[PDB]
Amino acid sequence: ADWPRQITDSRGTHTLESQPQRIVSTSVTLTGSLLAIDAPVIASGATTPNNRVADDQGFLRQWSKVAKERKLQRLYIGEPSAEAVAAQMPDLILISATGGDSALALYDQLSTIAPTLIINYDDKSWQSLLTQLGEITGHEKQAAERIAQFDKQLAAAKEQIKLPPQPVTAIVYTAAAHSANLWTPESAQGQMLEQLGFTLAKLPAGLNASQSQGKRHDIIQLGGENLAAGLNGESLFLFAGDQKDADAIYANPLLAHLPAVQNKQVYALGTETFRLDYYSAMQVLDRLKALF
Repeated sequence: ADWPRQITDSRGTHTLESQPQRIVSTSVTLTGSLLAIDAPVIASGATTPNNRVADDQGFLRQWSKVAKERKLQRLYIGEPSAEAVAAQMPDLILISATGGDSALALYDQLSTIAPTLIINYDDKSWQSLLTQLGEITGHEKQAAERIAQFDKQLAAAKEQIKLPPQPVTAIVYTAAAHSANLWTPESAQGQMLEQLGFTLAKLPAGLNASQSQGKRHDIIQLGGENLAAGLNGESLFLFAGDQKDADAIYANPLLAHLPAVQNKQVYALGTETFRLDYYSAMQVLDRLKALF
């Protein structure tokens, strides 16, 4: 049997009583890395899930886990519920540092249900994040194998394509859902792109509080008409939205006068590429390889 192990966390000092059989999280990146390192999660963050319900997508440990409770599908930030969590009788629960869903108001509710763990949202790319998962016993060697092959693929891929001289950035702006997020070098998405062969810029620290007048060091979320003169617009990447979405977005009269659009310096990360994780990279890499 396996005994308790000290696991590093965002808090300051967290430990594990025993290898948790059930894991609950809302991180898209974590959900992927979990599958890659063989360790599916009962609940994950996403949008209108359907691929998971699909046939044995390769993981047969999801049919039982989900069927064990209430075939609970993937969740999505903005669906807090103590009763719903309890019904899933989970063992390990991950809570985001900050967001729409309060952590303190759930910490007690979650702690009682099961060991409550505090982890920042998007604070470790598939690189460090994957290594953290490997920390598990009998997972290092296997991890190195997967990482080695993955690293090799990226290596050659990096020496196969080269982006023209100039800084690039990635941001998501959608009115439909009425929300937008700006990526950065610190963000997992920025780090991943950097690995592929892209340069990520750091938004100004002055406009940071241009919109969000609180605390969001983890990520920079803006929207004020201060982004026009903020982001140079040398190469803006978009999430689930191909040249089609960008073709329409160019409607924004205020942001229409964006030089990037005029020079058509806008690109997309793919449509179904809504979810961002270790797997998303492979999909993203394929898009880049086909993009050029």
